[PDB]
Amino acid sequence: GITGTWYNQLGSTFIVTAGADGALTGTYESNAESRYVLTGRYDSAPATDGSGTALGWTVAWKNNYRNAHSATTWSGQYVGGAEARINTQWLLTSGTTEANAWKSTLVGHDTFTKVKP
Amino acid sequence: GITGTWYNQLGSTFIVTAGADGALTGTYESGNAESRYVLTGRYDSAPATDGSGTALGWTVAWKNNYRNAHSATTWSGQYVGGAEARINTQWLLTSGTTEANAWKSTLVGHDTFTKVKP
Amino acid sequence: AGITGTWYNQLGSTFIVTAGADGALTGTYESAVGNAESRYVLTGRYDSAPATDGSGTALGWTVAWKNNYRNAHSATTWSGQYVGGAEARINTQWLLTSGTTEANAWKSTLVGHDTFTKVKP
Amino acid sequence: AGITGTWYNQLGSTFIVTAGADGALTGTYESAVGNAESRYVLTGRYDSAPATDGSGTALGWTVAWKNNYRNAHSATTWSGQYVGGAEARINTQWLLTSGTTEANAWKSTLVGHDTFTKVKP
Ligand SMILES: COC(=O)c1cc(C(=O)OC)cc(-c2cc3c(=O)[nH]ccc3o2)c1
Ligand SMILES: COC(=O)c1cc(C(=O)OC)cc(-c2cc3c(=O)[nH]ccc3o2)c1
Ligand SMILES: COC(=O)c1cc(C(=O)OC)cc(-c2cc3c(=O)[nH]ccc3o2)c1
Repeated sequence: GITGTWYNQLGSTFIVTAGADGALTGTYESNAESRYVLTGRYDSAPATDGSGTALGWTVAWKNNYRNAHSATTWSGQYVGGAEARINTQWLLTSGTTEANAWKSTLVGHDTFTKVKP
Repeated sequence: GITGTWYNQLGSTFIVTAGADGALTGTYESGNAESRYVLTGRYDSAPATDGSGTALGWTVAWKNNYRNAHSATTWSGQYVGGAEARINTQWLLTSGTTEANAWKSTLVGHDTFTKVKP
Repeated sequence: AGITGTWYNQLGSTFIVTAGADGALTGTYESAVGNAESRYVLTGRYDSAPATDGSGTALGWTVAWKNNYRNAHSATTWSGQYVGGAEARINTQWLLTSGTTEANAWKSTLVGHDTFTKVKP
Repeated sequence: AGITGTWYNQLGSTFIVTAGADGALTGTYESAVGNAESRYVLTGRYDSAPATDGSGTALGWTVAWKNNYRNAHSATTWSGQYVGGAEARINTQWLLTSGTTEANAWKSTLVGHDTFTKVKP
């Protein structure tokens, strides 16, 4: 149920393949200048008791056109059904000097759906 | 650089390779083979040249051939090179839960990695 | 209109707060989840002179999960901002830390996000 | 309780607190220099009847970054636990939320961690 195209609440798109070995691979777009590689992992044998499927992935914000010197990790769970969702919290760390490291990391949350909001 | 064997402050072992394409690959051990897990992630392969660190992140899903915790951790942070290289991170650990239990699904913390055991 | 009032989060918890002229938040919190029963004391702070450029009003508060009925040996802090409008809202992210031994400290802190409205969802 | 007194974090900040019998935390948060323009009110809560099994004491507090001299339109909450002894510590994680427009709310909140000791670093 994970493989395919997902859309967050703020206009980003997330195209992922969930491989048989637990791999997540794909592209994240916040135009080619805005598309970035993503990789991660998911539980390939989740429980069948109503619990979600744990997963996570990373995007480093560098491509052939731009580089923000930063990276976001999303940690969350996939929930299947008629209104399937991937519910996540995220951390976005920028490369900083030591003096600025205290303010290097933003935190937030993203909800992804199989239909554009 | 990033490629190498790292240890967090609690003794976990992080064996990583940073590839030319921005890929992180390797294994994470939270001393036995039953405790070794696949990791994948990404890093900035062209960092700034002003003294700033190198941003990165990776994920471990806590399933291997021997155990399955139905959970996954992501680490987000930066590599700081120099005399004692370090990777400073903050992490999120999400378990698969029912909807009624989702409010308590995610733990948060911080790990610092060096090339020497604690 | 303003922060003072009774708010409900997406799970039905009840947040009764007064925003004082000196920047103080005081009131009570009743949790719809966890090892909790009845009302708990909260205190916190808010920006009593927010920017005039359309930005929200920053704030934060703490509940220690001890009252006359129960003690969970834990505390939650909510950090967020109030956003005025036709449907006023307080958007927060929270940290819930339990008292633990050192060996268990790595798993002492849960994290999440709560959104509050003056209308109970 | 062991919490009342002056604490110092890893980056020079100084945390001056009174732990009341009812679970109240009150005091002042300032820089290493301690000039008036760096001092802010703090309020929070702690578990006034912690467990007796060697666990820490859960607590939290908030500072809104407004005083009589400046206003950054933001607030920080620290969530953590106090651990007593000859090397007493308060180990925390924190969230710093700035007031923003809706378009910028995704980048409103920083996260980090502070460790406080009874002696200057
Ligand atoms: C223009 O470069 C980008 O596309 C870009 C750049 C940065 C950055 O830190 O640069 C200052 C951050 C993001 C970003 C997206 C995103 C998301 O969708 N959910 C979670 C966080 C998040 O962060 C995207
Ligand atoms: C036997 O299962 C494990 O080895 C295992 C299981 C879980 C789990 O949450 O299972 C529900 C979590 C970890 C783990 C390690 C680790 C770390 O080193 N830094 C950051 C967090 C973290 O989480 C390891
Ligand atoms: C004179 O103003 C200050 O000294 C000052 C101002 C701000 C501010 O305006 O934030 C927008 C923030 C801090 C501060 C300290 C601190 C800390 O110790 N741990 C966690 C974060 C943190 O933030 C100090």
